[PDB]
Amino acid sequence: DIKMTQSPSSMYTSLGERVTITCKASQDINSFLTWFLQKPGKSPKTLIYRANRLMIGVPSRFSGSGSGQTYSLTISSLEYEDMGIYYCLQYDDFPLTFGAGTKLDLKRADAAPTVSIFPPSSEQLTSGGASVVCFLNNFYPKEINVKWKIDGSERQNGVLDSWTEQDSKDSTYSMSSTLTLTKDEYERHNSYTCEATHKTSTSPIVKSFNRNEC
Amino acid sequence: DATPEWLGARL
Amino acid sequence: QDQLQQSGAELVRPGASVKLSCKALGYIFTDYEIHWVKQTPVHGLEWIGGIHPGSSGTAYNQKFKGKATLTADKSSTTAFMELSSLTSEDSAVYYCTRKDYWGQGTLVTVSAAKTTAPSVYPLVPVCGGTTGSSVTLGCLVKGYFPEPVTLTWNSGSLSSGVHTFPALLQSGLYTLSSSVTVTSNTWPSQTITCNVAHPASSTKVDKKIEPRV
Repeated sequence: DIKMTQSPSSMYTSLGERVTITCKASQDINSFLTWFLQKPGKSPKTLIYRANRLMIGVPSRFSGSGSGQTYSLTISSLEYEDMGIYYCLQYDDFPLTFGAGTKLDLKRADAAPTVSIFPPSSEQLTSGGASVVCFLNNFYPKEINVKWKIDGSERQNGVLDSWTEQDSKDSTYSMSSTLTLTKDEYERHNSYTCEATHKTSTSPIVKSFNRNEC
Repeated sequence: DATPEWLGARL
Repeated sequence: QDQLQQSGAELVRPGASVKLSCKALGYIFTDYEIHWVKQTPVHGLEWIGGIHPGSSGTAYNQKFKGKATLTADKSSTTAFMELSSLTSEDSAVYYCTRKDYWGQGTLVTVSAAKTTAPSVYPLVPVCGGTTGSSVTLGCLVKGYFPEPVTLTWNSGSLSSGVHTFPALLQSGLYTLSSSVTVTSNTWPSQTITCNVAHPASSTKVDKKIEPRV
């Protein structure tokens, strides 16, 4: 079982830049490899087959190389169109195997998130439910941590997070955090805090409200 | 464009 | 030419089976192998197996031997993949590939869930919290099935500063949330409504974000 080690796993780039991605097979694979790109919600698209042959219709700024266990994909000058996740596939032997891929990301200045917490709506409370939402908007890089606190103590479950893909205009990311509870459990506690930890700072950005205040 | 230098091993 | 076209999305029940198809066009079908690949958020890409239409030869990922069955039909140049005894673990996007060309994929959802209309709640800022030149409002679309669902603000008239997040399964059902940011003085003087439509259940729900208190 051939293991493909792809690297880097994450790529912080700028348009026009020259990009090199690497895949090392745990054994000789005799150039039987392909490089493909996949965009969010879209299907894979091959760029290279047999280590260095261009798929018809694929722009020449893409080129491949390597021969034994080491293969590289080079993008001579990155274009907006090139954003997405790149993967390598070895088909020299069954079972076919893939590299873990590398996310290509448009670099920009570090940006902390804009945080906003939202108590349950009155309609939901009427339904017997209680959802406390929190938005951590427009930050960079994509890596961010969120922790919930009720009456001072951390709350682990009832939490469900969702991320957006990098924004085409400002290059930031956003994520929504929802803490769900029953009305009865929600009305037995007062302060609900949302804490976002992000590279842009050591101390987290804290957002909270009190049930008794409203 | 590409030939069975893709697979061919009849799996 | 040269292309692979897959069949539509499937909504199957646990314990049941489903058979996916891959129509090949633009090339000699009996000359290339056709492989099937599975993709899930958690497990990434997984080669399921392949078949040679010319020789009926097949090869499977040990992990699928006994779960997936690959067949091919020369007269309609279509490769087939059947999966049996399905579980939520089999919910994924399935692709067929000639290794260079890839199908557009087939989404397979394994669920017992029934069509359910979404509850739509208005998300207003915490009482006060006006501190700032802007104000962020939200919309929570909870408990619906199945997808998709479309929501816009002020009937699409509000598109900038909007973040509609990908839905996720919450106790067998789908939940989604959207935030929109406008300048302070803009809201609440002017009204901001969340339009949510859910075709599957023929539901249309608009709701104004009214200040709390």
